[PDB]
Amino acid sequence: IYGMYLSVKGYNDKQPILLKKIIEKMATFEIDEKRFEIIKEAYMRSLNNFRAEQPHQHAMYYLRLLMTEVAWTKDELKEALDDVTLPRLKAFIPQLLSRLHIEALLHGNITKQAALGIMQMVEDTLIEHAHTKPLLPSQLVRYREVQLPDRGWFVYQQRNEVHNNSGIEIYYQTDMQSTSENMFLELFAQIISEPAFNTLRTKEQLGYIVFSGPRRANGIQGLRFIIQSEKPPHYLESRVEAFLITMEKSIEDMTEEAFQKHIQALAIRRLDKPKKLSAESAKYWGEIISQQYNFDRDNTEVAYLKTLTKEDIIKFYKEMLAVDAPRRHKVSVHVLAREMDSNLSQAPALPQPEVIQNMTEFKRGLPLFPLVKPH
Amino acid sequence: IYGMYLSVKGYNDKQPILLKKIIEKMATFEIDEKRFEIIKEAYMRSLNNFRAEQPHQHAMYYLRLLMTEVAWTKDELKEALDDVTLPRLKAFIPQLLSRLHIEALLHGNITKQAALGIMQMVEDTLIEHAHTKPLLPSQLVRYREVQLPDRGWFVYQQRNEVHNNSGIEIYYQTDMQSTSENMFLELFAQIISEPAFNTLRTKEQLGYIVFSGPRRANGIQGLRFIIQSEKPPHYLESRVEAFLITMEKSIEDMTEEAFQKHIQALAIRRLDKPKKLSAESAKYWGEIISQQYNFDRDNTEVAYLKTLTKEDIIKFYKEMLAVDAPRRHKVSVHVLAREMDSNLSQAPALPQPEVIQNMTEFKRGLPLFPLVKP
Repeated sequence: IYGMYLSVKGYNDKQPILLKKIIEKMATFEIDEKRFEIIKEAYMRSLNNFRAEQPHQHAMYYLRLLMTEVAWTKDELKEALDDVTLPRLKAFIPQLLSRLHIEALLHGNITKQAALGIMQMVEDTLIEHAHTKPLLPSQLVRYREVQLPDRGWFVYQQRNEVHNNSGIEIYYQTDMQSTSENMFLELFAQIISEPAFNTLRTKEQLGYIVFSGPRRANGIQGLRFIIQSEKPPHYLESRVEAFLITMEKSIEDMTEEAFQKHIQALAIRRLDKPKKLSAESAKYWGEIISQQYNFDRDNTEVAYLKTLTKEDIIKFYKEMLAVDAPRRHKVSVHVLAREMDSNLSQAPALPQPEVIQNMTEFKRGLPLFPLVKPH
Repeated sequence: IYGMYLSVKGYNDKQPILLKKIIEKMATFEIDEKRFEIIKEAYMRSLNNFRAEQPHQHAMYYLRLLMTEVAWTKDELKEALDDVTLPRLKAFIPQLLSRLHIEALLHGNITKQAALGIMQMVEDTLIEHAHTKPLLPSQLVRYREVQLPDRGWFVYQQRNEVHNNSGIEIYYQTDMQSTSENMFLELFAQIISEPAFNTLRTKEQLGYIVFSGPRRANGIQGLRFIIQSEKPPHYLESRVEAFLITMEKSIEDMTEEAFQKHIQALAIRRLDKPKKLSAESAKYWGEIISQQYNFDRDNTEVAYLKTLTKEDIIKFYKEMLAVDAPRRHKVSVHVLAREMDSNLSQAPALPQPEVIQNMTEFKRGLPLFPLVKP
């Protein structure tokens, strides 16, 4: 959504050669017509084939659409696809390349001089063949995430046309990333991690797919649940809310040490060393594309984690997650089975949800979060 | 910032003929090179000539940059101006016209059939000559306004290189437009309107230009002060703040009848009928471009206005404007004189402001308001 991504990996003996051919071809590309028609046809089919994705992929997709300032739907792209001609693409390519900014991570068995060399080879190739000039600092747009109002609940409902199963995703948006908000949310996810599998899947058989954990996008974060089931969504909702309350009660009732076990387990996971080159590359690249550049984040966050108490999580929960929390921000995506119509612990009363009819109106009527500050 | 604007006014006897020539030429324009070079050069100079504008024009301009999500500076435009060649423009024009949405207000001595006729003439001419197709509903971006944090004060400072006066603008952003917030702000502006001229100019002689009133942009609003002076900005700040306190005290102390006089006066001001065609057109166009479409807003708001009391305004002020207000949102633009360096009633102690070093960082680091619902 920001441009283009290129990654070359492997033995570096011949690596500058491959990279150089790619960039040369990138910047002077001439489209063969038969090939264009064929690949266009393939892309068209892949746009259509979305209706046959899994219910949970759908739920994630719609949540993505809902939460980003600007996001084009598969439908809009498909529709827009027919006005794509050979001339038009040929005209698009030089314009795309006329102004660029490049952010690169070069990591492995290479020297500083060789890195500078490679970088400068890329810059020079782009200048030579596409006449690229710099972009203005202010044109480096990042998109923000829709900021949900205190105490609101929104539902977005859609039908899966292929599968006779449902999917649900439930998102409790918390706030901007920072040391403490991150370890609170992560600790909570850690604590509820195994109880959720054992209750929601093994005992209650809510579905084959049952997932829970942190969601992070556009510098904001929160708690998400993804489930795929034969049972209808409103029931799934009620079971997740009941689970959440059982969980708060369980966190209140638990001893200091079980709590410290959760801390120690989250801690080892977070401080866990990359075991091969490309995993370390992945971590740093993650720090870079999000523009947070927090390369020492694991130690900071773990150090802070060890400081945390039962109290902290209890009040976090009371502020942000409980059904009557002063800052609850809940959005739910319901993907209905083709056919569905529109003992156990006690499910709490939920407010009347607001049903979202139109994404643009929904977005227009809400604030946007800041972007996260670098380091 | 949204595209292009066309207004044709006058006797309607021949108006569709002029209109048809304009749009047909719009959609089939062929650029003469000499003209391009000449006009480009003129534009370059006009971009440069901003440095010689008045200090208060500068202050308004920078506040505009600060408060809008997206805004290109005159400097950035100037820089970007050099990559404009004949080929690039020739290619740009058909592309600009390739996808459009048109919102029109036709108002005057014309029939519905004639309106549909004119609209359809425009559409067909554009289709014929520029191959225009419709824009997608989702591509109708409006820009939002930066939402300032509770209790903050930010200052942005710049120097005017030409004029040996300073200018300041102070903006107290309140919240989104709605009937009550609007009449609170408007009543307050109305009440403080003349005391401010008489105190800050006539008595204290802070400068020739002294202005106050509602600022409305991008569906958001607030209270603004604009001043141009020989006096240094920090002093202007302290004097405006002292004035605001004088005003609160004065509003507390005033009688029921004086209060109703202010109400009645705001009421008359708001209910003033446009006296000629183009003023009514301007009013409707204002209702349309903001996409609020509140055509009967004047009556709703005046009716509601008559209901308000001293108490309400005192607590509004206490909530949004006072120095220790829980929801103060203050931004200031300081334009220093070329030469300038970087009793009276009692000015309150003010906090240390946060100095904006770079507009983009400032914007990136704050939330954005919603757009107003239609």
